[PDB]
Amino acid sequence: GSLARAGKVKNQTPKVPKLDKKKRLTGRAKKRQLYNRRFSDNG
Amino acid sequence: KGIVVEKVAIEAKQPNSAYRKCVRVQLIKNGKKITAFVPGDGCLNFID
Amino acid sequence: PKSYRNYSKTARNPKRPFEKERLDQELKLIGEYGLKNKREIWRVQYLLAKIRSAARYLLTLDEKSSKRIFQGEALLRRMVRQGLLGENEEKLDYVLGLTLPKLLERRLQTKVFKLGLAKSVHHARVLIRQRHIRVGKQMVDIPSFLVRVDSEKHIDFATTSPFGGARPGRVKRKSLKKQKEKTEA
Amino acid sequence: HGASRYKKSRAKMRWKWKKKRTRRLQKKRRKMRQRSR
RNA sequence: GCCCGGAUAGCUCAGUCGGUAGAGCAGGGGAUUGAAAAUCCCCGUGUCCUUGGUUCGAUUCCGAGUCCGGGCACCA
RNA sequence: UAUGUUCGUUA
RNA sequence: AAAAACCGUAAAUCCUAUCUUUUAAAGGAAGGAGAAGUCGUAACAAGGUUUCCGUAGGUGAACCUGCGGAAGGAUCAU
RNA sequence: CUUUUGAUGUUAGGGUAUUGGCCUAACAUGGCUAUGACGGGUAACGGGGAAUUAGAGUUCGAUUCCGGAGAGGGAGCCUGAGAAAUAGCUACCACAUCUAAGGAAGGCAGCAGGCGCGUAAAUUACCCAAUUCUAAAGAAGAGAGGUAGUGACAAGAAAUAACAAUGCAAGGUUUGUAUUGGAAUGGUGGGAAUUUAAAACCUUCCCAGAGUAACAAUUGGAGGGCAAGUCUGGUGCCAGCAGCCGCGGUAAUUCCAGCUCCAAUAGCGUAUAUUAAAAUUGUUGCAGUUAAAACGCUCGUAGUUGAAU
Repeated sequence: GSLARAGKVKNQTPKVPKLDKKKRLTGRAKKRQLYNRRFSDNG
Repeated sequence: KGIVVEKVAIEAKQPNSAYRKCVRVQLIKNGKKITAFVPGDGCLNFID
Repeated sequence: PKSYRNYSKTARNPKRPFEKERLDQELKLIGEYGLKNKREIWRVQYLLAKIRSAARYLLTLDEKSSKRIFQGEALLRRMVRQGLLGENEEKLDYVLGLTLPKLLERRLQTKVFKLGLAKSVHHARVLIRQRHIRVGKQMVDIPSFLVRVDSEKHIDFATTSPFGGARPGRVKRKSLKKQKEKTEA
Repeated sequence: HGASRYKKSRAKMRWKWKKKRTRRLQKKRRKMRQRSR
């Protein structure tokens, strides 16, 4: 008889939006930036 | 595929402490009574 | 009823999906050859596994066996046609030594980038996609077109590409300036 | 179950008495079945 | 079908030869604990089954109904 | 070689 | 050609029997699972009567006792 | 176990297209079986084959081809070279249609399509152009078959950019890196060639047609296994997560969110089954004093194995 609090934290979590950001890069071009970043700057 | 008969909170094991939300389902294929866990936070309210 | 034409899988998932030392090697290779996905390197190593399996089976057969001294030169001449083996490589023992980079160097995009035409392997990939490349009387828009030793000499720009002798520049760009010019004149 | 009955490594009921109790219960069940059938 | 008995909290039970209505459990707040059990404090909740009469006043004394339950039975 | 029981649950 | 009979092929229905599968049931009696019940203290230390086996009887319960075994014993030993 | 009721065989015959207990008459008592007969189960049509395979194996095969069987369940029969035929007939059983009530007619496990069932499966389309069959054989037919429709069952290729200049960083005037700003190109629409039985798709050609290339990639995770946060809020043994170990009572790296990151990618999860993993079914190749497991002991048939010459 204590199921009335089903999903309480979903209800009381504050809602925030996903903001604007920038379009993410996909495909071969996506692999470009993950590949190139790990030798040049670091050292 | 079954028909929901009732909703029941089931006690968790001893080391844990929770009230898992389950539904008693009568299967339409044979008529057996099973207990199905309802995954999700507010998903018990989503099923009448 | 059912169609009689075949179909096969050309890639095998690697198993053990989170080997760091495998993921790093495979990303190095992906980036340095500018290819779109690791499924592509999986296809290439599936191929290489097929060639290696055939070769390894042949080495168990003794020399001057008919099966070996038929399929060995069949495979060897096929390999030299693909160019993976040179004149300095002659036996069945060297097909076992082929590697993923020397298999990837025969892709169209790597060959064209090496020959010039494109200043980057990614530029070459996108250019073959935009169909500006010809392998001799026949234009290809397949970046993974494996080049044979009788094709690199006749890789060059396609005859319908704007860089190959077709329509020179942007039509709207070449029209707006001339309209402004006639209006001023 | 097998030859590793008893073996009280786990602090359980003594196997000899558990066997005795099961035998008593089997005797009662057999008598009940004889009475019914 | 007469002969008896009880109806008291949300459940279960006690009441100077009428005057006050009470314990346990359910029940919130507590006190204790790292937490929780157990324990201990205090809340709350009732025409004392329903009607009628007796009375200055009735849960109590009557009378009846209702439900549920303990003892009835005629000859040869 | 008299008797001498028990220690709630979790972490 | 109707129609009939007789051997045969023989559906189908009924009765009986057997088997297989599923299932009801007063009552009885197990097992498992419960976060925290009552009773004792059986085992692990020589666990306070060494433990255990087979067997038989007895007791609220764990269990106790007899006979014959084992050490997995608390003894590798005048 | 089989054997009255044909079981095994002999002899004679009947029957057949032919041999045969296939059936009949007489006769004899045979036939099979622990090398598993007779039974029971199969959510069992068999094979070619499929998945997984280092090698052995294990599991699957309703389904392209072959063989078998069936046309609601049985049985019977005509024609015919060929059928115990079923878009042939006869009857019963179960369903079920029309009826003027007397009587008629039925068989989608063919192609579509409908109900039901269920976790579970497409159009009541176009055509004989190809393949091939039947015919009185070019010319007609063919839901055979082909064509398209639906179609993230599987399978293959492959977009979601690429490039040049300055700021910034690393370094001895080389790489990465936000601004600009011009080229390239599909996706899209329109027309055409062509394709096609006709049409569609593909391919090719001409017009417009990409800057937030809004023509905007997702799925599932971030404690360990296992790649990736001791970041910020909320909840506070609740809600919830969690395959397993575990997390959650105020600092939650695990819940609910935001940001970031990781993984695979037009694909990514989940359930069940199955293979490897599993040398945890072991022939290769396990284990048996104490982890599970040497029969109390000996004899002994089958079986398995067996000196040298």
